[PDB]
Amino acid sequence: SLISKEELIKLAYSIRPRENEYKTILTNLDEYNKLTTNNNENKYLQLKKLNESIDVFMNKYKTSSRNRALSNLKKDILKEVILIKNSNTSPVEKNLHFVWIGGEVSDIALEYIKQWADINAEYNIKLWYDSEAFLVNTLKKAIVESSTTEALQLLEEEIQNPQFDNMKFYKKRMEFIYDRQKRFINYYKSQINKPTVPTIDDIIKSHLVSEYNRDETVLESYRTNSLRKINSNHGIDIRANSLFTEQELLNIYSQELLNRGNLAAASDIVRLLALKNFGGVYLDVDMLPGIHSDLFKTISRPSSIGLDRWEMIKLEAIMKYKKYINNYTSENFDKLDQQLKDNFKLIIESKSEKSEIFSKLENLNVSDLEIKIAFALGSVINQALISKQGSYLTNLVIEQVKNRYQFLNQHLNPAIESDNNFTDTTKIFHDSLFNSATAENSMFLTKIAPYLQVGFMPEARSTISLSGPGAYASAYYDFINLQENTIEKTLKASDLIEFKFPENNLSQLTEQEINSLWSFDQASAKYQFEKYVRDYT
Ligand SMILES: [Mn+2]
Repeated sequence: SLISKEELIKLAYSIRPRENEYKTILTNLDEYNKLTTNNNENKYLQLKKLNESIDVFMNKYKTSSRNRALSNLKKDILKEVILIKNSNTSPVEKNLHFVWIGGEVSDIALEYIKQWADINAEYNIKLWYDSEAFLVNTLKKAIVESSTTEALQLLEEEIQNPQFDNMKFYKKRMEFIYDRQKRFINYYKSQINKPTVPTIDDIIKSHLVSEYNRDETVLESYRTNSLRKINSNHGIDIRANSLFTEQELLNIYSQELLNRGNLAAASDIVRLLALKNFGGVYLDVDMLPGIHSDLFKTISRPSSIGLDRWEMIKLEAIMKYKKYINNYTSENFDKLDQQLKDNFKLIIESKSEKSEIFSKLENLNVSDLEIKIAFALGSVINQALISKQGSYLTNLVIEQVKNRYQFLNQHLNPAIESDNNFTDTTKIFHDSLFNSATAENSMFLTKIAPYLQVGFMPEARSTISLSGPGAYASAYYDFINLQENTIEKTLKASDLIEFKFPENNLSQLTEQEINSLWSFDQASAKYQFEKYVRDYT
C-alpha cells in the first residue's frame, strides 16, 4: 500500500503553491489508495497512471523541492507492483504444454514427456503440432544438404587448404540456401490459392518429388506415420484449435514455419499462444521433473565437481538404477569415487515408486499478472514457463513479439518482395533497417540484421531478440517499471527472483537439454565444416 495523499502533502510540503502537475499526482495517488476493486490489472493500470504523472512533474520541474518525496514515492510504487502480483494468488490451470512441429516426434521426447505425465496424472498433457506441416523439417534438410554440396563443389579447390576461411563456405552456402527457399516459397505462392485448397505438406511433397528426387510414397508414409504417432501421444492440432485468433500472429507463425523453416521460432509463437488461451505450464521436451529436495540431501558434493555437473550426475544416478529413460548417459556418474556411487545406489534402491524420486507439481500458485520463467547463464530462458490464461505479462510478451516483427517486416518485406539474390536482398534490407537507427534501438537492429541466416550461419542469433528470451526480458522490464514498448532494455535473472520458475519444480540439466544447447558459434562452425569436408571426399 502507498502513503495517503495527506502524507504526501506533508512530505512534499513547500513554500511554493501546488503546481497543476502536482495536484494531478495527488489525485492519482488518492484514487489508487481508494481502490475498492481487487482485480490486479486495474490496480496495476492506476499505479502506472500515477507513475506516469510523477514523471511528468519531475521532468518539468527538475529543481523542485518536491522531487525528493516524489522520488521516494516512485520507489514505493516499484515495490507496490510486487505486492500486487503477490496478493491474490492461486494455482495455474493444470495443463502441461509441449510443442513438436514440423516432423515426427522423437521417441526420446515421448520418454521425457512420459515422466511428467506419470508424476502428474491430474495434469492434462497437450502436445501441440501442425497437422499440415509434417514435412517442413524434411524440406529444410533437403535444402541445406543440397546447398552444402553446391558450396563444396564450387569451393572444391580451396576447402582442403588448412588455412581456408570456413566463413567463405558459410556465406556461399547461404546464397544457395536463400535461392532454394525462394524457389520453394514462390512455388508455394502459386499453389496455395487453387480451388484444390492444397495443404503445406501437399505443396512440400510435390516440390520435394519435383526438385529433390524424392519418392511420393515414402514422403506420404512419413507424413501419415507422423500424424498417427502424435495423435496417439497427447497430440493436439494447432489447425483444429483456437490458438491463432487473428491474422498478424498467424502470419508471424507462417513466415517462420514456411519462409525461414525456423521451427524453434515457430514454436516460440505457439507456446505463447497456448499459454495465453489455456494457461498452464510450458516445457521444452528436454525438461524433466524436479528431484525431491531431500533425496540426496545426505550426499556431500565433492569440491572437484561444479554445481551444475552435480545436478547432472544426480539425474544420471536416478537413471542407472531405475532406467526410467532408455540409454540415459552415465558418463559423469561413472566417475569417480566408488563410495558415493554406492550411497547413490543405496538411496535410489530404497525407493519403490517414481513419485518417491520425482516431485509433483501440485498447485503452482501464481497471480493473473505474471508469467514465471526458467533461468540459464544469468538470463531468462523460455524453455519453461508458468502462466494463467490471459495473464497480463504473457500479453506483454506477445505485444513485444508483435512489435519486433512489425519493425523487422517493415524493413524486410520490400527486400523479400524484390526479385533479388541473397546478397542484394540483404543490402536492401540493411540499408532500410540501419536508416532507422536511434540510440534507443541500435543494438536491437544489429541483433536482427542477420535474420535471414538464422540456423544456416554461425552467430546469427536474431530469434533471441524477436520471439525468444529477449522479448520476455524487455516485457519484464515493461512490467517492473510500468513502461511499454521497451526495446533498449532487458531485465536479467538477477533482477527477476520474484518471477523464477520454482527450482524444486524443474530439472534443466538433463541429457537431452545439454546436447541440445549446442550453439552455432565459431567453434561449432569449424567442426561442422570439417565434417562436411571429410564426408565430401
Ligand atoms: Mn535445450
